[PDB]
Amino acid sequence: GPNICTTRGVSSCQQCLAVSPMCAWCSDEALPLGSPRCDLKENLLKDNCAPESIEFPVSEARVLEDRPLSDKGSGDSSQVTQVSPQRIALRLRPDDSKNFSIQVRQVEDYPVDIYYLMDLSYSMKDDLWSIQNLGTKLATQMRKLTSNLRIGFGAFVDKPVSPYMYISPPEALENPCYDMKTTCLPMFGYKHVLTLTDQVTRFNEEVKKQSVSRNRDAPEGGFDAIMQATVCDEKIGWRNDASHLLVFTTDAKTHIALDGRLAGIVQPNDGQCHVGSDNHYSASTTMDYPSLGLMTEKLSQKNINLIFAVTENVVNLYQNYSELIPGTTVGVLSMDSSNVLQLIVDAYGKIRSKVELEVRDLPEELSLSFNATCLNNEVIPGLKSCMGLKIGDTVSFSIEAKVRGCPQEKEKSFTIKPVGFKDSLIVQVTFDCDCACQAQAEPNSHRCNNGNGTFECGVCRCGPGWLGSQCECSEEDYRPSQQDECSPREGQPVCSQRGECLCGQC
Amino acid sequence: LNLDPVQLTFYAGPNGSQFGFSLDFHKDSHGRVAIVVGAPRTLGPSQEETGGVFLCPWRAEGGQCPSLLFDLRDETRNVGSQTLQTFKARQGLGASVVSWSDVIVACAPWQHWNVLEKTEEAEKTPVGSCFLAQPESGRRAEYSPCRGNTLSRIYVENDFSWDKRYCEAGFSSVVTQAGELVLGAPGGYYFLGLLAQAPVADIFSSYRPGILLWHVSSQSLSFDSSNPEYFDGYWGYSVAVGEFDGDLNTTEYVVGAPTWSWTLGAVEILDSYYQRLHRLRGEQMASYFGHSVAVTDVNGDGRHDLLVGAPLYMESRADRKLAEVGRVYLFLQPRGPHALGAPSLLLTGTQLYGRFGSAIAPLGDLDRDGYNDIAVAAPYGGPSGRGQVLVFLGQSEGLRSRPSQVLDSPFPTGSAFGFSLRGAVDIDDNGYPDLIVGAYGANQVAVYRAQPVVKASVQLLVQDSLNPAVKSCVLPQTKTPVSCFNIQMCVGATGHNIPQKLSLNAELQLDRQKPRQGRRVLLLGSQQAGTTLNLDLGGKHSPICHTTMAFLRDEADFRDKLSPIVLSLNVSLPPTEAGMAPAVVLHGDTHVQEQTRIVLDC
Amino acid sequence: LNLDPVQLTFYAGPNGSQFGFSLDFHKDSHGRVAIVVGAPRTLGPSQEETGGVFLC
Ligand SMILES: *[C@@H]1O[C@H](CO)[C@@H](O[C@@H]2O[C@H](CO)[C@@H](O[C@@H]3O[C@H](CO)[C@@H](O)[C@H](O)[C@@H]3O)[C@H](O)[C@H]2NC(C)=O)[C@H](O)[C@H]1NC(C)=O
Ligand SMILES: *[C@@H]1O[C@H](CO)[C@@H](O)[C@H](O)[C@H]1NC(C)=O
Ligand SMILES: [Ca+2]
Ligand SMILES: [Ca+2]
Ligand SMILES: [Ca+2]
Ligand SMILES: [Ca+2]
Ligand SMILES: [Ca+2]
Ligand SMILES: [Ca+2]
Ligand SMILES: [Mg+2]
Repeated sequence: GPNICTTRGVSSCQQCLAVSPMCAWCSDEALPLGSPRCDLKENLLKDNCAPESIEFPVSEARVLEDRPLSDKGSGDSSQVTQVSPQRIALRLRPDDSKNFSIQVRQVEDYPVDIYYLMDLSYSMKDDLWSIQNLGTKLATQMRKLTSNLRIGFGAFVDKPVSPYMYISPPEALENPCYDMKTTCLPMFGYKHVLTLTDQVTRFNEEVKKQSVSRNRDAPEGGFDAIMQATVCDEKIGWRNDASHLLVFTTDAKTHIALDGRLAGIVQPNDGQCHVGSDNHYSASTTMDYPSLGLMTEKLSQKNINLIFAVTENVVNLYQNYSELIPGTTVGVLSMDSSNVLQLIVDAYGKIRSKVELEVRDLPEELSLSFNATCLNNEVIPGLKSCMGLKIGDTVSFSIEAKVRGCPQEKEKSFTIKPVGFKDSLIVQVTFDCDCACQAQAEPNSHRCNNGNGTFECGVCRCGPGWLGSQCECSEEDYRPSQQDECSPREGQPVCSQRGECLCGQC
Repeated sequence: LNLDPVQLTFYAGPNGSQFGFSLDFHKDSHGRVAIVVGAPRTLGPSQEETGGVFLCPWRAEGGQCPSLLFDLRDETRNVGSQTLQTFKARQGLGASVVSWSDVIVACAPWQHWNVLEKTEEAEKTPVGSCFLAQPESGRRAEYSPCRGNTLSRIYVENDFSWDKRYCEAGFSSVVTQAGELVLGAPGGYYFLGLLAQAPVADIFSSYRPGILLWHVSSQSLSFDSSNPEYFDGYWGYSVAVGEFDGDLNTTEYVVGAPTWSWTLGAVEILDSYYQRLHRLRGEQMASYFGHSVAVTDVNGDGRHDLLVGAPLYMESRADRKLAEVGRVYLFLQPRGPHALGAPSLLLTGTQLYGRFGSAIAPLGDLDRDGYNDIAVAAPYGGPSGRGQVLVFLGQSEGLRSRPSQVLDSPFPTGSAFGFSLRGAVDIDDNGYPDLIVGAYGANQVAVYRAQPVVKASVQLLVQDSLNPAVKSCVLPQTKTPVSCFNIQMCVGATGHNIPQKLSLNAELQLDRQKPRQGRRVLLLGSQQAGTTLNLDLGGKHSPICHTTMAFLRDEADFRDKLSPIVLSLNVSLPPTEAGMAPAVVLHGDTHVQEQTRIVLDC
Repeated sequence: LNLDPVQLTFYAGPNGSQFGFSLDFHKDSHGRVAIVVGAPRTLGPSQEETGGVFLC
């Protein structure tokens, strides 16, 4: 009928297929009337031109690597798979859309890494007295939910620089709480106290050896500690097999980026590990605070869930921070942190109660649409995250990719991944824009005036130099009156006296 | 738009001196313009980071500059019982340089100050100190409004009320037209922030060399507030002056509080008595809404307009939920001054972690069209992240939402190209404001000169619709008769300081819709439907229009008698790339289309 | 106010005079301008009382 492929001009394998995926190119060297080569497959198959020589790529999405979802991650965490499939090969012709599905299951007892980031400001001294025996009780409560728990510890106050640290008299540089007659320890930006380890006795031992320091202003250099803990895999000792938790305990506001200019610090924070051999942040005085964007990016890149265990005076503030960073939640710590164990347990439960998809290194051409199928068969379109899950539950996501145009690379790979987990799906999208017959070009097609036209795809590409049917029109347009005019059997006036009969238009 | 990116001026400072952190234009008495550049980490006399200010005279090649010799030396003066001390170590002399009339105010915000009374003291805190100078006469002076002699325990006794020990006054310095220096101390009143305003004449006339703690009699300071919102507001991070309340006698200050109300951010417009006329809240927390503030009348309606910067704004992209790019807000002041409300324009950056909005410089009227143009700098934007500056032109409604021009960093990565911006001053005196961009990472300043803007005008006249064969003037080189007519196109080039070598090019396309060599309408001469010819306007107030005789093909010859006959007149600059850089910018209408039809019985 | 008197452009005509009775600026379509001067008492077809116009 209409065959929008037939209109809009006909060039080669590229153009007809680029017009619409439904369009097909009948490269077979059949009758030109019988092989227009720019039409739908159904129309082309009727008029022959299809001795399996037709060009019509079919978009496909083959599962290259799939393993069944586990059900209990007690042993061989490396062999535990939470995302099915794991790697797919997708094929798309230009301006075509195709969808698939993924299954995400949170295992029953997954290994857990809890890192305790403690604000060692003076007002948090009482809290330090309710944490001494945190390791034993935390292990006791967590053993009901995991079997490979590993706890670490780090401390932070603020940058050891003038506007925040007392610098007079020189006795205050070694006891910033000298005037209140008590003894504190020198101001520190962030120090990594205990590496993540299973021995909770080590956690209870490193605590009771920590002392609080004193800072001037209410905001604390906290996000610097979060950044350094996140970006230091070797020092903190994160396992790339476990549920990474980073409990953030504080009672005041926090120093967002660009605040370091108050201390002469203008060099922006870069996501690098500067914690030296002494377990001290060695660039705290010569590097600005990290911004929310960079902190979020480094949290996602290292698969860390963030728990703001913050006191009641700042909770709303940090709550408003939680709705700026995926995979974070806020708990109401007490003045002396008398319930941080329950807070950590419930926060871990809530974190495991939500699954949110994240797309990584997605090419700009691809556009994704998500339909989340949670418990029962209800599917909510649009959103890529469904809540309400429990431990062991399984959820599914229907994901549609939609490429616009045709990238010249023809093969790009991106990642679909639930937030926090290491399990990921690698989608290798191959753009099948061109075709074999297009690659099989014959510019020296003797059939086309001794080879001045590229026989690429049955038709001959010769351009304005030879734009005739047989690549014979030595001059562009119909002005030269290309040889073998519309005059039937030749020797006839202007295509049977029809004036400009315009090739087949007579 | 017309800022030359090819020929730049490079002003260098000492290595690692942060030469370019802040900059301003100083006008010598003779009208000769110089650049004042702060280098807040220049080596002091005792091989220590103290600060410094360089007075770069304007040249073409550029290079090293002389420095203003301030007093880099710790001061100790015992006023009877007490012992006042000023520590000029890592003070940051040059973090805020502003030149007014013949004086230069170079502020060191991190200069420290202590008061040793017997055993007690007032704590060695940074109060800041602005250094005023007159390089043509040598008159030096200092201004430290936040210095105090109250002992530390007194503030503890009175809940740290009116605690001005951590002001860092000079963090952001502006000077009103009336000669009042206004300093934003973000850390004053225990990091609430304040404004310290004092006449420059009084500052010069109340300073005695040797006395460290004095009191300017006419200075005014902000008010400490018990409202929990202002806490840690950094109210004074950025400060600007403008007219926002009506009466031109009163001058109003625009002050940024980037962390106002729990890092939400705000900008306050308030009169000289520091009565808050209006408050412009932030939009997204931790975006630093108030980091940079500029005041200029972009829309030209005669009322000053406000430009706020949030370098850490995380936009809500479709693919990326929150990406840190930066955002500049444009607020337009209407009549009924206490009605400035929702933002009028929301410019947003592109590169991630580029900090779009770290510097908003009013450029004046760069294009010279009666509307004010600005420059917004992203020090880490650009595809390679080395730094970009985006020029936005003004228009009747807000200003252009796309960058007319984009300047890229000529320095290696990390140079912070764009951190400091300053413009609206004709450096070379060619009638067009220039721009100075300070990349302190490379310790250099780039000076961009605005080349002249040639405003073009096009008027292509085709008399009427014509008949295919009127059998008038014969086809060229033949007695064969055809239909003929005239094509006349007048092109004008009006602009300021245009050179005498201006020669545009007129592309005359005859019925461009049809393919060439066989068009429906050709020329009565060479028959080429497309004729591109040079038309010189090197100092001609009269547009020049070379009429051409055009031939029309036979009615039977041309078969599309229903398609419109559309002639194309395009104006382009000549290939100046063969020689030096293009000496002009051909902004304006340079491409028009004129349509006619085929008439009958005529 | 700024008309240069010390330097002038002098255009000659016929010895029969009248060269300058009326004149105007012929503005070429190309943008050029030339001075057209009518001399209404030049020679005729045969030494007759006629006019005549010059283009300078
Ligand atoms: C955390 O975020 C929430 C949601 O934005 C904040 O609550 C809302 O904060 C906005 C501030 O933009 C309030 O709007 C303003 O309220 C004031 C009165 O306080 C009014 O004078 C203004 O005209 C404007 O309407 C809004 O009322 C408020 N709503 C609720 C239900 O709280 C919250 O304050 C944030 N908490 C922080 C930053 O600690
Ligand atoms: C502004 O000051 C001038 C002083 O000459 C005065 O005449 C005028 O009335 C004032 N305008 C006001 C107060 O609106
Ligand atoms: Ca406490
Ligand atoms: Ca600090
Ligand atoms: Ca006013
Ligand atoms: Ca305005
Ligand atoms: Ca303008
Ligand atoms: Ca200039
Ligand atoms: Mg605290």
